[PDB]
Amino acid sequence: EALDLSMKSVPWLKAGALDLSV
Amino acid sequence: EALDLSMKSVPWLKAGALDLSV
Amino acid sequence: RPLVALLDGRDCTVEMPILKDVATVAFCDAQSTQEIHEKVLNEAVGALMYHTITLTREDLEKFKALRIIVRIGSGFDNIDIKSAGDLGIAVCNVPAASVEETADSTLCHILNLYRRATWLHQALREGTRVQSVEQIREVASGAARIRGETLGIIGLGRVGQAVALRAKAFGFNVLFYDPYLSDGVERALGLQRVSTLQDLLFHSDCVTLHCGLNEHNHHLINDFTVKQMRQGAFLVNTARGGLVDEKALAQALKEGRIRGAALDVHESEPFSFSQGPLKDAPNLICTPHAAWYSEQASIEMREEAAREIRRAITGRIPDSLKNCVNKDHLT
Amino acid sequence: PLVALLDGRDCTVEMPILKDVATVAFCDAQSTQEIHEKVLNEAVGALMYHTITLTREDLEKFKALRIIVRIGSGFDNIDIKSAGDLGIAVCNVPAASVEETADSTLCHILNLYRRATWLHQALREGTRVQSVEQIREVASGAARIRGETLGIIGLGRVGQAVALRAKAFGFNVLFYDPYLSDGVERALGLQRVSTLQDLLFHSDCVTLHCGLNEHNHHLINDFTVKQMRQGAFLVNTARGGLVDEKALAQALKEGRIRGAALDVHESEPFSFSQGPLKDAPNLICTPHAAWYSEQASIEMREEAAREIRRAITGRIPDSLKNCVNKDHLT
Amino acid sequence: PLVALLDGRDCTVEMPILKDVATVAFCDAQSTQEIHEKVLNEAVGALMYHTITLTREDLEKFKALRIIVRIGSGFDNIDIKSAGDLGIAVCNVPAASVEETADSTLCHILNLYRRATWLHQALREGTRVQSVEQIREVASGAARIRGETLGIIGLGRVGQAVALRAKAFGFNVLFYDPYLSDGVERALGLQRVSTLQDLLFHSDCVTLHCGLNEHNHHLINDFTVKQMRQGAFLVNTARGGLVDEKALAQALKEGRIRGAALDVHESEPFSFSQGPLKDAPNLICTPHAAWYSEQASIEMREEAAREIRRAITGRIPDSLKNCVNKDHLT
Amino acid sequence: RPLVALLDGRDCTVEMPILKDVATVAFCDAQSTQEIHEKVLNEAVGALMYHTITLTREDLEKFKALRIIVRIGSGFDNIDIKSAGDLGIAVCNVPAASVEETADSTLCHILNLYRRATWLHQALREGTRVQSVEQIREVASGAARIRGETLGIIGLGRVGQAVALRAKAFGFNVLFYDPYLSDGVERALGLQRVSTLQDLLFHSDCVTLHCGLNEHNHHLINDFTVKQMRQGAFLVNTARGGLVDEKALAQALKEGRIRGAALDVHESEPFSFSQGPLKDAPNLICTPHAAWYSEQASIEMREEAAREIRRAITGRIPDSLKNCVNKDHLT
Ligand SMILES: NC(=O)c1ccc[n+]([C@@H]2O[C@H](COP(=O)([O-])OP(=O)(O)OC[C@H]3O[C@@H](n4cnc5c(N)ncnc54)[C@H](O)[C@@H]3O)[C@@H](O)[C@H]2O)c1
Ligand SMILES: NC(=O)c1ccc[n+]([C@@H]2O[C@H](COP(=O)([O-])OP(=O)(O)OC[C@H]3O[C@@H](n4cnc5c(N)ncnc54)[C@H](O)[C@@H]3O)[C@@H](O)[C@H]2O)c1
Ligand SMILES: NC(=O)c1ccc[n+]([C@@H]2O[C@H](COP(=O)([O-])OP(=O)(O)OC[C@H]3O[C@@H](n4cnc5c(N)ncnc54)[C@H](O)[C@@H]3O)[C@@H](O)[C@H]2O)c1
Ligand SMILES: NC(=O)c1ccc[n+]([C@@H]2O[C@H](COP(=O)([O-])OP(=O)(O)OC[C@H]3O[C@@H](n4cnc5c(N)ncnc54)[C@H](O)[C@@H]3O)[C@@H](O)[C@H]2O)c1
Repeated sequence: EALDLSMKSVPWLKAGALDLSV
Repeated sequence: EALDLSMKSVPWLKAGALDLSV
Repeated sequence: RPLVALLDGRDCTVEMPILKDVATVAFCDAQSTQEIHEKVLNEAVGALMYHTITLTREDLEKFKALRIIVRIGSGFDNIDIKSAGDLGIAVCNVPAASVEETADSTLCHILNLYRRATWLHQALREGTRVQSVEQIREVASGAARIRGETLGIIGLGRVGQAVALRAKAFGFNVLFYDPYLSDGVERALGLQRVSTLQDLLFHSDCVTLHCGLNEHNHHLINDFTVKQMRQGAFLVNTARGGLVDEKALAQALKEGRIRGAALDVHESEPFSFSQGPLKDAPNLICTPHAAWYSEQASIEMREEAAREIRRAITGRIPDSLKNCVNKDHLT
Repeated sequence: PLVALLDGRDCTVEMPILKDVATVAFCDAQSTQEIHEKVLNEAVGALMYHTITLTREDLEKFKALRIIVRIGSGFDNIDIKSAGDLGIAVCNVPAASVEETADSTLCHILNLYRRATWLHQALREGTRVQSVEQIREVASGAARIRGETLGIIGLGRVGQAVALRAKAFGFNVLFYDPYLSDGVERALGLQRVSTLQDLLFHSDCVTLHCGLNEHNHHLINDFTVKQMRQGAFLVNTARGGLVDEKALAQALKEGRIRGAALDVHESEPFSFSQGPLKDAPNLICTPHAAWYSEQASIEMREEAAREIRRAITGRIPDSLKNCVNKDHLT
Repeated sequence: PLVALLDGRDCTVEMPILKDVATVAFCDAQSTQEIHEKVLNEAVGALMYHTITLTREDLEKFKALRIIVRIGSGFDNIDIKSAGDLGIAVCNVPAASVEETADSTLCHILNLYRRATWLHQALREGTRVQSVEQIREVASGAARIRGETLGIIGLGRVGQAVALRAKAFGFNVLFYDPYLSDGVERALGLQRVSTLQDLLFHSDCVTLHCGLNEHNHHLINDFTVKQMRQGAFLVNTARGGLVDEKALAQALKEGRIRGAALDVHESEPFSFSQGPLKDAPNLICTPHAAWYSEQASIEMREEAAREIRRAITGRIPDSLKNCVNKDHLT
Repeated sequence: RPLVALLDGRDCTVEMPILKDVATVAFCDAQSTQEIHEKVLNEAVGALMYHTITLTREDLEKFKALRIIVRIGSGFDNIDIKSAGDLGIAVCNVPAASVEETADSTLCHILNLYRRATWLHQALREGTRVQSVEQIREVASGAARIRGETLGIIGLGRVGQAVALRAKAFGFNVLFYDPYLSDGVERALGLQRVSTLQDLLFHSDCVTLHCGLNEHNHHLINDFTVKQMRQGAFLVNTARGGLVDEKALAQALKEGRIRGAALDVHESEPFSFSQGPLKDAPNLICTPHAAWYSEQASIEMREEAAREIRRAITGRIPDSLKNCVNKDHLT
């Protein structure tokens, strides 16, 4: 439930499972 | 119940309580 | 309820159950001071940060409600301690949670240099084939006998003392240099103490760094000092990256004045073998700054940091704090 | 007389010693079928490493051999009993690399707990790690040494050296040895068990330090490998015939064994592209070099040369110091 | 200038050092009322042992004193705060007999478990033992060291030295210290408690190694002595004011404490025929000589003499190395 | 049921519950071979004995049904091993039940010689009063610093190895001499080995005896060898009384060539300060042969000896025996 204040939503971290959510 | 085969019943060992049995 | 932000991180599964009924938790997964959300800069009471982000005086002045900073770890050289005290901000850390993990990793690197094991394993994967005894003596050329050698330690702290005890079981002879300690510390542990850095380098066959990064020891192993070491010595660094000048170290490895070097921390991170002054240097072992990780150690340090925040919110500063490092500078 | 080095080419150390009492020669052979005919007829002594095996049929082909000296501590590649009947004495160098082998064993143990070889290998492949979450993933599996239990099979010269060094890190040490007397553990302050099964039940890391006799071939077989704990380690630096590699490979794939470090293998030389261990995760291998050192190499070669000289200029086996087939000798 | 030795007669070591910079003299005093009038008016520095105590009233009688050097490690007999206001610096020798005191502590511990002083004393009194049954009776009470728990109060220079030596015998070590930082026990691999009561509940032998400040006078009082285990030991080699001897005597008689070894007492010199411990079984006493050694005695006397010379030919307190009242100094 | 006799003893509270349904227990409490009852000499199958009685070949021939002798302890030098084998008698012992108790007692004696503690305690009881510092330096004159000294050990057995490990924690330098050991034993423990007895005495500051009393080392420390030691050395003996010539030792103490000596075993027992060659010799510490006693050790050795008898009666000799010392001589 941690608030996602990730303003600069970049993708320099591929750290885990592959997200295949639709 | 150890059998007392102390043939030479001498008294060169005073090792314990004082025996005051009558 | 107040707001608590994790400056550089995404996972908060451990801190959330603790700080759920006293504050609001958030994360920003930032890599620089310019990637912090505007809401954080205005409505943040406390913050948590790792070693991947650096804060200066200009960065601190942008906060309008910050009151406490907690560092998850033992080093705090990336935060301006004196400047934060003037502004009225307290700085805390976790002093000892990975003392034994770091000591074991230091011993692992020392043994790899003497009894070459990483290099032998690497050779087999490249396809090298050795059958005769003469081939064995050539691929593993350079191994030495540990007993009778001298080990030099710079900085006898928590980690430094742990390394010294383990090194005596292998037959090492231990010296150390520390100018901020009292008298008779070596008597208790049965060690030998020198008074100058130059004297330590003259009589050492292996040098390990365990000091802190203050403003009086930047580039401690510089070009001038690297020429005072013995012919064919080793070097292990697991404390900080700013203590060693990598440009001068590379030249020593090529000429052969230093037999090998094992490094865990570097000046520029992340580290890559294809970039930097150490692009092509023989006899080098590097690790990605992971001399502290453990399954038990990771959980212990995260829980302790979370509970430090809760005491500050529901108490008084700095009376309720246990590990405060800027108490003198705080006003 | 003539003295021959069966498997070797370099004789720079033995030559200055055996120059005024015998004639030195080398064969550089890899099998018993590559020995020159002159050696089989006019040889008094021989020197050999671990790369060649001699059987009873091979021994009968010699017509003047009187003594064999093994440069090292192991003699399982020579038929001891058969050589005694024919009237041949066998010698070895008992302790010249005790401390070198003990240090190498500790290096392998630390690599399994504090993953260091695997982390260094990942960087050379081009892996890049920047965030803390990436660090926790690449180095996933590291554990805390203090509080663990270490099991040792065979408390010999090397076994005792390993036990002393392991206590400084916080290990709990057990050992199993059926040929020792009573009270040896009292002096060193260790704990002793009576059965092999009991040792495997209560151990988190198993190290082999025994000898390869005829009663312990394939000691770690398929049946015994299922009695170990869930997620244990295994270190082998004694001999290759003590472990069944076919059963070990299956355990690594299924995950019952977290990792294994090996220095000796059943078939040598070792290659990652051949054998039952062609594709097995969490494996560390070295090319049988847990004994080499600059000082150790010179010491063992000089001692072996002086053993030959005493036999030639003395009497057998009265003048020999380290004889292993004295009982069988007639 | 004039330098005076308050309690002493021998100055063969200090004289060759302080001969071309000052004038040396001695008083051989046993109390503050036996100091010569010339000293009280024309003294710049002073040297003193532990046999004389100075209070604020005594300090005010000096008219030219500037520095006091204590030959030893303890300074509880000098009013530190009062001397700072008057402008007097106090120095000491921090570590010159760390290892001598640690060895003496271990000697007392072994005498309590493996009864050796008491057995030697019995033979001199004329006791004769011939049979095995007599041996078991005279030496009744000896125990096995391995598996026991050792409790230490105060982990300083001496405390750390004792802990390392005690682990070689199989002891289990705990300690209690409220003025230390976090993680000190991690480096040495020890165990730490947080309260004094918890230490006494789980200890079989208690040793005192703390300092005598104003918050720990009579630390082992009547109330705390009842919280120890049934049949425990007690060793004291730090200071005499930490133990209430009146309460200790009753514990020995009733049998709640099996034995006690003491090196320092509340009232000195000590005599077996006087004091609350006049008739108490299982007692070992020494005349406050746990620091003496041939090398240690010379080392501490030379260091103290050189501290005086630096103060005279320098500035206070910039030139001093071991100053204990720097904060209070004005 | 057969008869089992305790030759020298009166208490049988531990052995009785074990050997009650397989044999008959009896005791003699004898002090010499001439005080053994006639019934024992004719109808005894096994026997138990301590170190206080000696058996020779003539004594053994008087037994008519003896089959096994069990010695409660580790030493068996008071029994003629070879002669008993010819007659068809097996000898057993308890190898290791008091290894650690004896090692701790040896260290206690060593510390008393360096840090004088028994002598200081003895002086106070005599009425000596010391007040000034000068008096303290005089009563305790002779104490030395342990670190840097050399310790010599004769015989590296079970007890010898235990002493060596404990002595290294105090800073000692350890040497040993043993002619019946193999090669490389010192490599495992990291010690130093000499080849001759004379070389050990030349470079030692403290000598301890831990060997066995065979027929080739009677009076090992004789008059000739005692003059090869250093000026002002110590001597500790806790193995056997026949290894030291007390007549020559007394002269050395008086002249001052030996600073002190601690003894636990003597040639003639029981020991008395008013009789013998050591009637008036300075710097002497003696104990009444009690370096093995402990509450746990006493029970352990008595139970093990009783169970050895039961296996022999209900089994076969010497196949069922675990600790047999005359197996080669047995016919
Ligand atoms: N994974 C990792 O790489 C990792 C993990 C933990 C700690 N560390 C680093 O280890 C270092 C030591 O940690 P610690 O817990 O032992 O620290 P500590 O603060 O307990 O002790 C540091 C010691 O360094 C000494 N010192 C300071 N400046 C010195 C100088 N110029 N020369 C010599 N000695 C000097 C201090 O007096 C002190 O004795 C720190 O830099 C810390 O950040 C690295
Ligand atoms: N570079 C190398 O790989 C290298 C170098 C040296 C020695 N080694 C090998 O190390 C091994 C041990 O050498 P060491 O000097 O310690 O030997 P050692 O002969 O001194 O001791 C061997 C021990 O193994 C015990 N043992 C025998 N069979 C056993 C069994 N079935 N179960 C348990 N214990 C058993 C023996 O009783 C003895 O205690 C040997 O096999 C040797 O060849 C390897
Ligand atoms: N011959 C002798 O009898 C002799 C010789 C030397 C020293 N000493 C005495 O030994 C004692 C220790 O000396 P050191 O060099 O180890 O001292 P130190 O100052 O180096 O260390 C003293 C330790 O005591 C701790 N401590 C203080 N108050 C405490 C309390 N109430 N509870 C628990 N711990 C407490 C401190 O925090 C510190 O860790 C001193 O009292 C000294 O005078 C006696
Ligand atoms: N309370 C006591 O006084 C007490 C208690 C137990 C044992 N002991 C005595 O301790 C001694 C040692 O016991 P252990 O268990 O260590 O014995 P052990 O049999 O295990 O070892 C004895 C060692 O002595 C060596 N040795 C033999 N002759 C020697 C010689 N001439 N020179 C040098 N070394 C020689 C042997 O080779 C062996 O290494 C024995 O004599 C035993 O009776 C005394």
